[PDB]
Amino acid sequence: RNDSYTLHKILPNKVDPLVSLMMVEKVPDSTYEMIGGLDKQIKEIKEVIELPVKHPEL
Amino acid sequence: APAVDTAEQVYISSLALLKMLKHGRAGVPMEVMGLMLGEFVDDYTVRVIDVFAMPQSGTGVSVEAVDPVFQAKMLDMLKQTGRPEMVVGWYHSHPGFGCWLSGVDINTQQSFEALSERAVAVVVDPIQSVKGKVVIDAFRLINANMMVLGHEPRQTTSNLGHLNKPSIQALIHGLNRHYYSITINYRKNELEQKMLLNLHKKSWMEGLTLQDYSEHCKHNESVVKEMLELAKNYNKAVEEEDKMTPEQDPKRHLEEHVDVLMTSNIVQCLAAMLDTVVFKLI
Amino acid sequence: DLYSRYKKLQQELEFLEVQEEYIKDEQKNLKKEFLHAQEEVKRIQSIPLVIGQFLEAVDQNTAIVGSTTGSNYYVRILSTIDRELLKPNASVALHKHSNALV
Amino acid sequence: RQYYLSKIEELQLIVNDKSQNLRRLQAQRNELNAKVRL
Repeated sequence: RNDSYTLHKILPNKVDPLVSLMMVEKVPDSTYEMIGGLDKQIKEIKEVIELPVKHPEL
Repeated sequence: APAVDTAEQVYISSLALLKMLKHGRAGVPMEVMGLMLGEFVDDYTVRVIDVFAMPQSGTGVSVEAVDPVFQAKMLDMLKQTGRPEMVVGWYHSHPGFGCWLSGVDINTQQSFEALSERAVAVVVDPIQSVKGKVVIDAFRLINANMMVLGHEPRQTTSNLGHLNKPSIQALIHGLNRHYYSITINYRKNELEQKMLLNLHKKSWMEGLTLQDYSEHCKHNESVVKEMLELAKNYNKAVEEEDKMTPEQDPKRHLEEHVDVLMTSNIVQCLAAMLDTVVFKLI
Repeated sequence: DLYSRYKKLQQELEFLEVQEEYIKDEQKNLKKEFLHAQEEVKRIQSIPLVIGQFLEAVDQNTAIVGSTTGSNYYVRILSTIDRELLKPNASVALHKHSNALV
Repeated sequence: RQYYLSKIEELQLIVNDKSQNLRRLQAQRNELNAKVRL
């Protein structure tokens, strides 16, 4: 509070602005359909970025 | 033992408040102090008719900061002038510190209450008194023997003393522990209200003085351009409304713009016709 | 029967007329008070104001701002502030004596 | 007799109209008072 220092509300967890800005809130407009070649590269990156998160059971 | 009621009020007159505010601002960032003249009408009323400032001292705001000789000559000269009111209390400014009593303030208030049991220690904040709110509280004291034994500092007989809530900043600094906040009320008769109304009472002239015509056309063009843009926004919003079940709005801002356009145009037209009629060669 | 019903009828009409007059007068006074309150809300946006960075919104009307004075405060957002302009790390003006997101 | 009923129906109609008007005015005052309170 003002200067009595009384715990009066619980606020969400501290994340400093300089790092909270690095969240991608507005997703960019670039799709795999606009990537030529790099098919093998796309599959390899998906085997680490997508497959583990999607189905860790495997 | 008699106890001061919680319904007691400090009736500060209008010019007293004006002088207190002006002196408090004048001394910023220092702290100022002056003595308050008035009369204790009864137990439940303290009337502050007038307040006079005191010279700034290097001590600050203490009981050595009130010098005897200036106080005596000021009181005698005002009594000669036509203000033979006993000193009711003292006031000092806490610039931006809020309204409360520090240890030195409490010592000075004990010194003042030695003179008379009823004696307020109203303080004012000169910089927090921005247009609108005025930050000024009045505290008397709490006797130590009164508090230590168990009784409440003040007897309660009505809801007058509980209309306003104490602030945390005042409470931490000893409020309701060493002093109580006395409800403050401003004595303002009709005469002083009418006199102070002259501050913004424009004139008999501007009610007939036309605004600049070219400026009027420029303003009308600007507001009508904003009208066009806001109407495009409103049309787009309405086109969305049909594809919207109940689930800033251009309409509202459009309403404010139409209101300002209406009042400006109607006022200018009516004033132009009135100057045409009354301001005539005949 | 008929006459008593008729009496109650004009009594109800008179009561409704009195309520209408009262409502009209109260509407005028409420418009005046709303104008004064809007003036006060505009006046709180006066100068000077301390600049701060809007860290993160907590509620519809409160937020956490890091004032440039080197401290972080949990303050109240003014209602008239447009919300979608209130993005993280956006520079906002805070009231000098209350740090409210003005 | 018939005059009484004619006055009854006329007064009931005007009272209904004024009651709808009063409800509308009360709603307007309520929203304005809510704005002032906020």
